[PDB]
Amino acid sequence: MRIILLGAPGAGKGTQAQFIMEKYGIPQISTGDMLRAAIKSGSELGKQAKDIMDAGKLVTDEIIIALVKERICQEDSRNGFLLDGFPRTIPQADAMKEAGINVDYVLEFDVPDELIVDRIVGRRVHAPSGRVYHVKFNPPKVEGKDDVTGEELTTRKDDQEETVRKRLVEYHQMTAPLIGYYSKEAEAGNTKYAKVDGTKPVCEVRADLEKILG
Ligand SMILES: Nc1ncnc2c1ncn2[C@@H]1O[C@H](COP(=O)(O)OP(=O)(O)OP(=O)(O)OP(=O)(O)OP(=O)(O)OC[C@H]2O[C@@H](n3cnc4c(N)ncnc43)[C@H](O)[C@@H]2O)[C@@H](O)[C@H]1O
Repeated sequence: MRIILLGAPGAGKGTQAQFIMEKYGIPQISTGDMLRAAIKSGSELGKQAKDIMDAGKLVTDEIIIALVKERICQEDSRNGFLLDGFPRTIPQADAMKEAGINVDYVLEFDVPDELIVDRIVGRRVHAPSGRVYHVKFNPPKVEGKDDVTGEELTTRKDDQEETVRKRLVEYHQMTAPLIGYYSKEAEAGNTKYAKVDGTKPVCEVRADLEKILG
């Protein structure tokens, strides 16, 4: 089963990627998690990426496509995979299309800009695992601490409100057209599309996607 998650930064894609991984047993390919992993390893990728991400900009299509190609051409990607953060631009999409890769489901998380900025102030991560929490809407069971390890949570560096606002501008210019892109793909029979209300609580969003995938 091959799935793509679309939606503005903060819409809760990664939050629901976790659940979809652990309930249908397909790997999460997160471009954001891979970039943040590269910084932590201190690789060449990590060094090129850090400044771009800090500035709330998109990393070049070439680097991203190479990165995602590598991680697909690993093992256990025969049963399926879940893309989260990719594609992010039309060229990223067309590259996948031209390489002959089709997806079964394209899932869109609609959430307006207002909420997005209010959300991200409450976002907390367990940096080793990439587990994501919201202090109000999806809180850790112990304030400030990862549920699994008890390790202190941090805020992401690119989560200051200036940087967030840039990510949304980029999203509306570069990424939003992908909605049209995959609607049309769905219309031609090449995939299934579905929208959801991501403003809903995290259990109600979980529910709609059970209701959608089966
Ligand atoms: N493909 C690419 N091409 C070029 N560059 C790339 C790239 N991919 C990555 N990059 C680079 O690096 C950065 C992008 O970062 P990236 O890692 O791709 O995104 P996030 O930063 O992972 O943003 P999503 O945009 O992934 O947010 P989310 O939808 O997953 O929702 P989340 O569950 O976290 O939720 C938000 C907060 O949501 C709270 N919350 C979740 N659900 C609910 C709910 N249902 N109700 C209320 N609150 C909720 C969450 O718990 C948490 O508090 C890129 O911008 C660029 O810098």
